[PDB]
Parts: sequence; C-alpha cells; structure tokens
Amino acid sequence: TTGRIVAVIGAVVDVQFDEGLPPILNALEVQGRETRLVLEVAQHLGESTVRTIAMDGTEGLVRGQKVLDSGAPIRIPVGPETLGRIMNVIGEPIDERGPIKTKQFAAIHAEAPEFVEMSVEQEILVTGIKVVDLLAPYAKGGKIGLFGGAGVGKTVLIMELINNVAKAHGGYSVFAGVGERTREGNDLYHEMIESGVINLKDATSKVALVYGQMNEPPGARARVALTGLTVAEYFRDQEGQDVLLFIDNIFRFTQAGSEVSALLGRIPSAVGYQPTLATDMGTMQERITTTKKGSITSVQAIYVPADDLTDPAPATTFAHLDATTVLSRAIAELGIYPAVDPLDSTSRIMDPNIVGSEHYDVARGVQKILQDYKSLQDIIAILGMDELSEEDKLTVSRARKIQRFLSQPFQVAEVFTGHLGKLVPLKETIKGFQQILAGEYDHLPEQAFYMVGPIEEAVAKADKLAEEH
Amino acid sequence: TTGRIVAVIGAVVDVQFDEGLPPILNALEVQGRETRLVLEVAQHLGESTVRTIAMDGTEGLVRGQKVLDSGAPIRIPVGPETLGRIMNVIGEPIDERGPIKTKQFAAIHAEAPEFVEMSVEQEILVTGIKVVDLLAPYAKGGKIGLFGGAGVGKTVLIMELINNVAKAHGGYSVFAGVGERTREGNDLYHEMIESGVINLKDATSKVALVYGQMNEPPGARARVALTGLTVAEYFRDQEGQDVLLFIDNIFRFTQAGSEVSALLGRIPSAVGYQPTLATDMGTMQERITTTKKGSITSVQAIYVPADDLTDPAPATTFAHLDATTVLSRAIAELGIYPAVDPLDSTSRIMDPNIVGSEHYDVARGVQKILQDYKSLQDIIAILGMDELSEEDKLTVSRARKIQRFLSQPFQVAEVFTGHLGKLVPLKETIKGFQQILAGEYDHLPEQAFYMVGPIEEAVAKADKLA
Amino acid sequence: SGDNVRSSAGAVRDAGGAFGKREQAEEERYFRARAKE
Amino acid sequence: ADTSVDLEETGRVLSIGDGIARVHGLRNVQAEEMVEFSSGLKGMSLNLEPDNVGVVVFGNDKLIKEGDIVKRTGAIVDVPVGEELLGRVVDALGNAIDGKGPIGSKARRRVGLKAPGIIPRISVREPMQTGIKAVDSLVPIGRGQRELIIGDRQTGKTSIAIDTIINQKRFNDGTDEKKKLYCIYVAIGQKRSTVAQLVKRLTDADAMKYTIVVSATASDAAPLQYLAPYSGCSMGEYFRDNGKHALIIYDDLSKQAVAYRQMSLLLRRPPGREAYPGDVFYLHSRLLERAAKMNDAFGGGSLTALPVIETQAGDVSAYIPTNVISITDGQIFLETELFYKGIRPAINVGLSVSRVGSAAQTRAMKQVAGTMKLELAQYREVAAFADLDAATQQLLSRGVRLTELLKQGQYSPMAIEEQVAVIYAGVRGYLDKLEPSKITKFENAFLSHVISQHQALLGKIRTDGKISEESDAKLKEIVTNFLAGFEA
Ligand SMILES: Nc1ncnc2c1ncn2[C@@H]1O[C@H](COP(=O)(O)OP(=O)(O)NP(=O)(O)O)[C@@H](O)[C@H]1O
Ligand SMILES: Nc1ncnc2c1ncn2[C@@H]1O[C@H](COP(=O)(O)OP(=O)(O)NP(=O)(O)O)[C@@H](O)[C@H]1O
Ligand SMILES: Nc1ncnc2c1ncn2[C@@H]1O[C@H](COP(=O)(O)OP(=O)(O)NP(=O)(O)O)[C@@H](O)[C@H]1O
Ligand SMILES: [Mg+2]
Ligand SMILES: [Mg+2]
Ligand SMILES: [Mg+2]
Repeated sequence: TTGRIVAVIGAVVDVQFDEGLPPILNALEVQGRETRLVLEVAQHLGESTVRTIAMDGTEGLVRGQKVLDSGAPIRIPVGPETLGRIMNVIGEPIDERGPIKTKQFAAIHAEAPEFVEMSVEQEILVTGIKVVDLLAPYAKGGKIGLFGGAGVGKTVLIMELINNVAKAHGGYSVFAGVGERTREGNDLYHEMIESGVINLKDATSKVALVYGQMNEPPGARARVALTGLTVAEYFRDQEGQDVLLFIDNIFRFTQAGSEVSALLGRIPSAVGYQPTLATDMGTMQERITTTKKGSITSVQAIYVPADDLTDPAPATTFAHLDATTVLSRAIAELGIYPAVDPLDSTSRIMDPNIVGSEHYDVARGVQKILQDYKSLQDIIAILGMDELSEEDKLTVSRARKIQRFLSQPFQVAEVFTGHLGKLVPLKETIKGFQQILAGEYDHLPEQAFYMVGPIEEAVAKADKLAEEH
Repeated sequence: TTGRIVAVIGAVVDVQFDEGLPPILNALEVQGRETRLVLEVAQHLGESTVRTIAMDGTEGLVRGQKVLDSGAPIRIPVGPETLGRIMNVIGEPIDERGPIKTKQFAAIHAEAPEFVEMSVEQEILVTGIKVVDLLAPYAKGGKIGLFGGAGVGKTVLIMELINNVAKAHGGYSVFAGVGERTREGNDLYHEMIESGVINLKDATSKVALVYGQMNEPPGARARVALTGLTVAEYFRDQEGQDVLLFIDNIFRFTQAGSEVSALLGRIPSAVGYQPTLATDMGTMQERITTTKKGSITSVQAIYVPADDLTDPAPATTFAHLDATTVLSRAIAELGIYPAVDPLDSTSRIMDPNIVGSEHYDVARGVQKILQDYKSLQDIIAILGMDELSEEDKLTVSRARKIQRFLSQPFQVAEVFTGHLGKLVPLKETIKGFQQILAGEYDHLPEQAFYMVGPIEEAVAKADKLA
Repeated sequence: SGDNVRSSAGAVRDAGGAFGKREQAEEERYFRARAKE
Repeated sequence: ADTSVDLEETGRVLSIGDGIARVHGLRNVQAEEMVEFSSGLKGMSLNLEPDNVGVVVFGNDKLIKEGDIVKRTGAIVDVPVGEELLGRVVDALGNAIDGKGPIGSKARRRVGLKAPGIIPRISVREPMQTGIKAVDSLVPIGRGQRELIIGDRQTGKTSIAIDTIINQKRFNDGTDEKKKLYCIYVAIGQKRSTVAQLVKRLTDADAMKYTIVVSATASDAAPLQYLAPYSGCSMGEYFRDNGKHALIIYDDLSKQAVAYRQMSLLLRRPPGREAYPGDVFYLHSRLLERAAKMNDAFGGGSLTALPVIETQAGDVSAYIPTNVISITDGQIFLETELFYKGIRPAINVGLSVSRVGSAAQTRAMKQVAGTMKLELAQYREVAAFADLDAATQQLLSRGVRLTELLKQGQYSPMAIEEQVAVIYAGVRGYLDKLEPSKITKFENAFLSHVISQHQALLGKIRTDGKISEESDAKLKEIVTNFLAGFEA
C-alpha cells in the first residue's frame, strides 16, 4: 500500500495512508530516492496518519512524497553468508563487496524468549585478564557489561576480549557498531582481516559486522543494536551453536531514542531521557540472552555520562548483566590498565560453590585489603607513612602490590604500552594473588608487579630490577 | 494606515493592521494617550497582526485602541546638542530643559560594522589603578567589561574610571544608565555639572547622557543601551572622534529581554532566559566598537545575578570583551577594594610585545605567587601555617603583601575607606611589585601595603606602625 | 566514605606524595638487598 | 492570469519572528532545501509541517513580512568550495566579506554531505605537527584525527589553533607536496573585531595565503553560526578528496550549540537538557566524523579537526563538553591553574590524551620524546612535595627543566629538527645542573647557534627524521660545551 509524506521534522516524519494503515514497527520505503530510505512506523497519530522515525537522513524529502509499505518490520539478511560482511541498519551491505545473497531474512523486531526458555547453566569463562577472572569472572553464554566514562578503556578492553576469546572460539561471533566512531570500524575491520577472523577470498569468516555509527542520525543508531542482535539470534537458534555477541556501546541505543523522544511527542523524564528508557532497554536486552536452544556470550560496552554511574542510562543497564567490569578514571589515571575497579566490578558466579573456596577467598581477600587500604588513604593523608603500626603499614605495602598486580599488558594494547601483551591462566592468577596476600613477596618492590603476566615475571622483573640498580 | 490593539499583556501588545502592515522594528505610536507611548514591532504573528513591545507602561490601554505606524524604527537625536542633555529610550529629553534641537536623528537599530571596518590597533590605556594597569590593562578603543555582584564594586569603579579617564579625555563621552539606580543618575548628573563636564549655560559640555533606570518597564530597559549606543555611534562615525561610552550595567539589557521574551511566545532557554539571549546580545555588542572611521573606548558594568559567573547572561558577555575586570565579594569581604580578582581578570593587551617584557614579566610574577598561595589555602584552613615549608611561608607572606598592595583608595570612595584618593602611575606600579616579589620588602608588615598608592607609601605607613 | 580524602586534590596530592616517596626509597632500600640475597 | 505564485515552487510568509518564518506553500521544497526571500535574503527549510514550512532566515529578519514571497532554490544547502577560497575570508554560506572581490570557486559542495563510511578510510599515520612541544611530544596529532581542545574561558584554546596554522608555513613553502597542509579556520559566535586580529595575525605570519577563514560572528543570525562548521567542513573535504590534506578548526562548538538551540527553540521543537535540542549530540558527531584519513583508492588525502570546546567553572563533566569529548579521539585540556603558575601553554598532561599516540610521531622526536610524557606526569607525583633525597630530588629536577624547554614564543614555529635539537638538550639530562629560569634564555642562544653554524647537522635529522649515532654525538658535543660556556 502507498502512503504520502505529510510532515518532516528531523528524523521524525509523518506519512498519511488513504488505503490501509501500516501496523507499528512496519518498515516503509520512501519512493523517489537514489538510496533506499526506510521509515519505521512508530505511532498512529489518528486520522489515517502514522508517525515514523527515519532510518537515514531526511535531507530532500517532500511533503506528499510516496511511501510504500513493505508489509513488515525491518528485515535484514541473516545466516552464514553475513560472516565477514559489514552490514547496515536495514540489512544493506556497506563493504562495497556487493549484495549479501541470503536465503532468509529476519525482522530486527521480535518478541523476547519466554521464561520457560531460560537457561540456568553457569560455567566460568576464562579470559586471561587477572582482575576479571579474579574478582568478577565472566560466564559462558552470559551477559557481560563493560562500564566506563569517556576514554577509560571500554573499546580497548572489548578488543582484548576478541583477541583473546573470539580468536580461539570454535564458532561464530557478531559485532555491532552502535553510534561509535567510524574510524574504530575501520580499525576493527582491517585488524580482523589481518588476524584472519575475516576472510575476503573464501568462506572461513567467523564474525559478522553491523554498523550504524556517530555520523548516523539517531533513528539508525536507535535500531542497529537490534539489527546486530538479530544476526546473532539466527546463529543462536537455527544452529544452537555457540555465539559471541559484541556490541560497542549499547548506550547509543538509549541516546538515539533520547534524541528523538520529544519529536515523538513525549514529556521528558528525569535527566532528559525518554520516559520509555527502561522498557525500551528491556525489550532490547531480554532478546540478547542464552535460551535452551543455544547460547550467547555477550559483551556490551556501556558508556557512563560524565562518569556518573547513577545516570539513568547506565543504572538501568546493570540488572541486565550477569557480570560487570567497571572502569575507573581514578584507576586509569594511576596508570593501571585495564582500569577495572576492584571494588565496583561484580559477577554472578562469584560464589565459592561455583569457583571453589580457594578462588573465592583470595578474591574477597584482595577486595578487603584494598578496602582497608582505602581507609588508610585518609589516615595517612594527614599523618604520613610513619604512624601506622607495623601491622597496618604492612597491609598498605601489600595493597600497592596487589593493586599493581591487577594491571596487565594487552596484546591489543601493544601500540599503547609498548610492551608485549601477556595472557594469564586462571590458576596462575589465584596462586599469584594467594602468594602476595600470604606475605611471601614482601621483600620485592611494588614496581616488580606492575604490568606483567603470571606472578613469576614479577620476581623475574624484580630481579632485572635488582641488577640494574 | 491605522492599526488597532487586539491584546495587551504587561509590555507586549498585539496590534492588528487592516492595511499596510508595519515591518519589524518599526515604531508605532499608541493613540489617545497623554504622553508618547511607543510600541516596537517585534514580529508578524500572521492574520495582519503584529506583536510589539511597549517602551513605557501599558496601563490604560484598551483593545481597539488605535496605533499609528511611524514608518521607521525608534529615531533619536544625535549630534552635539545631545551633549549635556539627558534623554530616555526614545530620545525625549528628561532633564527639564526643553526640546533637543538636533539636525540629524538616528534609528537606535542599525547593523554592526562590517569585517572590513574592523580595527586591529592595540594601545594601552593606563588608568591609575594598579590592579587594572598591572594585570589587565585597559585598551584605547577597546571593550572593557567590569563584572561584579550586587554591591561589590562596579559603580564605584565606573565612577573612578570616569574620574581618572574621562576628565583627561580630549573628546566626547556618552554615559548610558541602564536598569540601575535613578538617584545615581541624579548623583552622576550633579557630579558632572560640578566638575564641569556638563555645562548648562555655555555650550562646552562633553557628555551625553541616556537613561532608562530600574524604574522603567522591560521594553525600555531592553532598548536604552541601543539609544546610548546610537548616540555614541554618531560621534564616532558622523564626526570621527575618539568616543568614550560608559554603560552602567548592560546586564539589565539582557535581564529586561527575559521579562518580555516570556510574553512574546518564545519557549524559554536555559535558566528561564530567552533563546535569543546570545544573538539579541550580539547585534548590540557588535555595534559597540571601534572602526576605521573612528574609536570607541567602552566601559560596561556587568551585573552577576546571585554572584554566579556561569549565569547565561554574564557568561555570554565575556567573549564580547577585550578586557575583563572581575570583582569578587569574597575579596570585597576581606576589605580589598577594588575587589578585583587577580586570577580571573584578563586583557588581550597583556602581551609582552605590547606592554613590554618588564611589565608582562611582573604581571605574571604576581599572578603566579597569588596562584601558588591560592593552592595552599586548602592546607592553611585545616593544618594552619606551621605545616608549611619555610619556602611556602615565604610566598604566603609575599602573596599577602601583594594582595594588599593591589588594593587602592579611589577618590569616589573616600567616605568608605577614610583615605584620600590615589592615582598610581604605570611605572610606579610595575616597580612597586617587582620589589615586593624580589623580597625587597619582606621585612615590612602586611597592613603596610593595604590601601595605599605607590610602594613608597607602603614604607611610610610601615614606620608609623613601628 | 572509605577513601574520600584521596578522591579529591589538595590533601590528595600529599597522600599521593608521601605515599610514593616512601615506597620509593623503601624499594630502593629493598632493591640492593635483593642483590645481597 | 498571474501564475508566478502557484504554491508549489513558491510560498507566501504566514508569520515571521525571531528569525523564524512559517511559509504557506513551497509545496515542492525538500527538507533542508535553500529558499530565497523577497528581499534577496536566503534561508533553510527545516520544518516540513503539514500546514507550512518552517524557514530559518540566514540573516537580518527585519525585511521579511507577512505575505512576502519565498522561492525554492532547488538545492540542498551548499557552499562554494575549492582552492580559490585559499587566503580569503568568507561568511557561512561562502560569500567574500574581506572586500577583495568575487571568489573564483568553480565547484559547490553540500554542507550536509554524509561522512565516509568504513571501507574508504585508512589508519591515521601521517603527522600533524602543531609546532607546540607539549602537543607534539605528548598529544601528537595525526592527519585525519579529531583532537578536541577544551577548557575554561581565556586559557589558550584558540592560540593552539593559531600556533598550529602558522606552523604550517614550513611545508607549504617547501618542496614536498605530500607534507603540505591547507588550513580552514571557522569562527562561531565570535566577535568581528576578534576575527580581525585573527586574520591580521595569520597575515603577519604569512599564513593567510593557505588559510580559508570562515566567519560567522556574534551579530550573525543563529543559522549562519550553526551552519558555519559544516560550511568550513565542506571546504575542508574538497581537499580531503583530491590527494591533499586540510586542517580544520571549529573555533567554538559551544557557541555553535548555542545558536543551534536558539534556532530549534524558535522552530517550536521541545527543549531538553539545559534546553538544547534532542539531537545536539548528532549536531557535533555528524560534523566531526567527516574529518578522516582517506585511503589511496580515494586519493589518500585527509581532514583533521581541532574543535574547541569551552567549559564553565572547569566542568569537563557538563552536557555539551562530554558530548564532544565522547566523540573526538582524545583531547587537549587547558586549565587556568596551570596558566598562572606559569605553565603556558596551560596544557594539563594529566588529562590530555591522543588516541593516536605514537602512531602520529616522526622517528627523531619519538627518540628524545621517548618517555618524557609519563615522566613529566610522574614528575607531578613528586610535585606535591615541592630534605628531599637526592634521588627524588632528581625526578623533580628533570620536570622543572623540561618544562622551561617546552615554553615557547608565538608566530615563530620550529622545524621538527630544531625542536629535536633543543628537546634533546633537556631529555638527555645535559641541562640538569642549570638554573630553570635560565633554560629559556638558553634555548634561544643555542638554537640560533645550531641554525647558524650547523645547518648541515639539522639538515640531516630531517632527511633521516632520525637521530643517528654520529648525530647523538654531535649534539652531546654542542649542548654540554655550549651550556657550560653559557653558565660561564
Ligand atoms: N589497556 C590499555 N593500556 C594502555 N592504555 C589504554 C588501555 N585501554 C585504554 N587505554 C588508553 O585510553 C585510550 C582510549 O581508550 P578507549 O578504549 O578507546 O576508551 P573508551 O572507553 O572506548 N572511550 P570512549 O568510547 O570514547 O568513551 C587509549 O588511546 C589509550 O591511551
Ligand atoms: N573602591 C571602593 N572603595 C571602598 N568601598 C568600595 C569600593 N567599591 C565598592 N565599595 C563598597 O561597596 C559599596 C557599593 O558598591 P557599588 O559601587 O555601588 O557596587 P555595585 O557594583 O554598583 N553594585 P550594585 O549596583 O548594587 O549591583 C560601597 O558603599 C562601598 O562600601
Ligand atoms: N603560550 C602562551 N604563552 C603566553 N601567553 C599565551 C600563550 N598562549 C596564549 N596566550 C595568551 O593568553 C591570552 C588569551 O588566550 P586565548 O588563545 O585567546 O585563549 P582562549 O581559550 O581562546 N580564550 P577565549 O576564547 O577568549 O575565551 C592571550 O593574551 C594570549 O596571548
Ligand atoms: Mg570507545
Ligand atoms: Mg551599580
Ligand atoms: Mg578562543
């Protein structure tokens, strides 16, 4: 059925149908354009007129212009043939590698898996990152949240998680660019092309790309998240196979919607976000999960406005995660990377009956001595390092070492640190902190533990440090 | 053609026209009124109706009342016969001295000088005020802004600047009272007739006064600045002279704009202001300027509501200034006058290639020791000065003598300082400080540098203290 | 409230300072000792 | 039968105020199409509401009236682009305002052109030398990057952009076409007087000839200021699409955000955080992405941006400020505190980063600039104390020295070789037993010496952009002896 445009204000366009009125969430093709322009039906304003958010620019639309109802929601190409291909928000290929000849198209809009469909299995997923696997271990097929203020390490960290877990993954992996930098898309693409996770000459490619970055109007960024999610959905169900889903900054899903709320006629809510903030995020997150049909090991990067975690956007995103790794400017500033907060990063499987008692105790043992050390930060802030009983000043000296031993060079961050990225096995991590908490390495200088791999290099470096003096 | 009022809300009046619709800015005259009531066309609402702003109270208006289109904006008298007179928004004289017989008249609305009329000449304007002279010298032909909170020091400063500058000025000045205290105009007027810058008999007057005090309705206070502004433009262009334009509080121009914006049908911007705060302001500040055709040394007092420098109003004012003198209540409360912030007042003229390296090097010496003392105030408030190194104590001490040596007694404030006024020269100010820094007076007591002219009077006062 | 001091400036650079200074010499102090051992 | 006003290609104004015109008709205009007003004045059509078109006047709106005819232009907004604009000052729409006559311009470019997708770009590898040590040694910029200068009012922000542009004379006068950079300065919500100095300055540095200054001052209607950036961007792109490199400066996106808000408010769209539009983020993200490093298949050119953001009470943690920050690839932060202490340019390494880092530095500089950055930031760790032990007294001994060596004069940029020569003298500890306050007087004498007697030495370091063995020697020979003769 054909409709006509009757109002164009930004990403919000009103289309009037005389014939039949398209149902909400239906994709509409704007005729008369040298580039497919999709309009998603958002509301029924009444009097045979629907309001829609544009999946692209509206520069050039004319009142009265024709609009063909495609009959259904945005359907994009899914399946193995997407692997290695960079997809749009509406399924268009943007790698200049021609069309994506797929035999099945799914709607980026769909209901979330029922409750009877939920899986209760939890198997720790080892990442080689001491802090992560130590304090807040990720879990197989779980939902991973990576919080962080601007430029503290969300992007580099998620990159390490792909260089570590994705490369050695016996299966497919989806990556969705959500309102970030197109330059990062370039980087990730060509870097995946190098590592061979993406093959341009054959069919061994194991990651699918979906992008709708910053240069894109809100409408798009407001749906790409759902696009990428759909692609990974097909890999979870029509196969059951293990799927890894990386979304760089789901926060751009809520800002996108925050950038078109008003124009959709909505009183603003607290902090300017949409009133629908929490539920939009809900019908979006619940879809990114592991069901009894297959498993999704998702790692979302979450922005935190002005560094404030209490901001509605991030505060509403937590409960959607089974494991959270919070980044801290304060920490990054002390040149500690990943800038993971030891006192604010938690995980659902951080239970002694899932990781054993040894693993658990050490973790809390780390966290505690680090909390005690925060308590002395104050006391010594006025007194100086010469008042703490030999007992306290002893913990301060271990805090520093344990603090520094949480830092770790990333293979993906070579170009930054200049050192050789290391990868630590779980067991070597516990031992590592088990021994330091024991008092064993109280004769070694802190610096010895800064930016290293297993606890050994520490001693080794400590030695290379003794000889140089 | 005849227009009729169709609606009245405070100072916004909608006038509907049946034929010949008055363009924007056009000045309409309300009919059937005792004194001249001008409405300024602000917008075309459609349906042959225009929304205007009244330049005076709108009490008594009746819907259906006739409004005439003058066919031109608000035109006021400009020329030498304005000098010594006092005029209001719409150019009517308010000094009870009869009509102002000027040849030419001028619209109080005009486009700002073009980019090709811009002047790039920087040449200091010494004022006799050590803090301004020193850290942020004023510039001849420049835009000086004086920010200050309620009761901090704006007025007294503008007055001193009229004393130390205006008098020794070879040309015409224009003082624009905008939204301030009427009894102050009263004060100014009579202080000028005294000193003689205003002459009621011989035609030797050198000051033109435009006033629209805090007793006026929003439409007036919102345009008075343009009037004083327009009177200054004549002297600058149509005569090519060096024009001084004082405006006691241009913030009132913006404040006023907010009262009416409300009634104009504009969705409000941050903090309740109007959306057009920035532009509205631009189209005015841009006219307050020196061109190739002539110069305008403007001094504008700027009110900081609720002492908040981030308030959209003042905030938006800094970019329009060539020099800023920020006054502080905290400084005033320590009894430092002028309460100038050594660390938040700036001048584009503070450049070694312009004021010399000796001047610039001392200026930065002062802003460094005070800056360093300021960063120690955190420690001083909790652990006293027994927890400071020997080095620290030394700066703290020199900072305190520099702070005080920055104060100064102005003539216009003798009643509150109990000291005879002082006019310090530039070299004397450079010297005075080079010395305090070099530790040359680290033996004199703080209180000796407080409220004094040159450094020499810092010493005298020291002996007296014994 | 655990370590509010440090989560600021004025007295934080101090705590930060004394801190590093201490462990700075200490470690050098421990450094040559490593050689001994 | 007069049919010149059939409401399809034309319109009649319904209401006009605060630079906003609601137009009846214009039945065929496109969203964002330029329109002509009776007066010959222009405007952009954003609101394609049913019963009208909301037109935003690109100029004095005291000429527009109810009933005034509006005419379609049939063109999305564009501007004149090309190398003809080089050395000219234009308004936001591309008209000469510097009184020197018609702009040559033989090509136009939409101000709203979409930004390069993924495939067309290539890693930022070519350096963008500011000539400012602090930047080039700690926050090195690459051609195609978007470095954001941010800070309180009156902190140096603009000067960095000016010292950067001027610094470009070197290459632009040289022989290597590849290292040439054309600079586009865009003034938003600024004051004409201010821009005057600006261009009198670039003229005294002989940098105007390769600079396109785009200006929309305080007295210009909001849209002109809002449009200003995309106009200058478009001009920068023409270069970025012809194997040339352009450096753009958005002098104040804050003011741009301001104007954008004002326009949106008078177009009757609901307001938001601090009253800005819903898409203020998209306002800047849309503009900055256009900055980029094209691959060889697309000419291999670039467009680097240095958008300048202003904060109040130093709150990098405020709306817009965080909006841009979370966009650009890093940021240079200036602070008033470092300004009065004497640290000019007031660059606070502590918060200043470049997400390009090493990727954007030449061999030689990388050598001596080795690890001076963290070292300096590590000197700050020692800064809280300043019976120090000789050891730490030393950490506090380099930092106080390097600092002076980083200070500099304006309109006198240094060849990357000259900078290495002096930075070398400090970083290799050869000035550690000198009086800080003496450092600056020394750089002068020294430099004037190398540049005089040792033309060939410098002549190398560049050619090989590296400090070879024989060059590390001939430099240690000079600083240490020259230095001593200096402390005579
Ligand atoms: N593991 C790391 N080692 C060293 N430096 C790092 C590391 N992670 C981040 N950084 C530094 O911080 C910069 C950018 O961090 P990045 O991962 O992009 O942050 P981000 O959280 O994605 N920020 P943004 O998305 O813009 O809000 C890098 O350019 C580095 O300088
Ligand atoms: N230079 C000065 N010397 C002594 N006292 C001063 C000085 N400047 C201001 N004051 C004091 O502050 C008072 C009022 O200052 P004034 O010049 O009227 O401030 P203002 O900025 O014009 N404030 P206002 O108009 O109320 O917003 C005087 O009565 C004095 O007590
Ligand atoms: N490296 C420097 N050394 C000394 N003075 C400097 C330096 N850089 C800038 N300045 C001076 O600092 C003053 C203003 O700095 P400026 O470049 O205009 O900062 P800004 O952030 O753009 N301020 P503004 O836009 O006016 O709010 C001028 O007097 C400059 O000459
Ligand atoms: Mg990122
Ligand atoms: Mg006053
Ligand atoms: Mg600036």
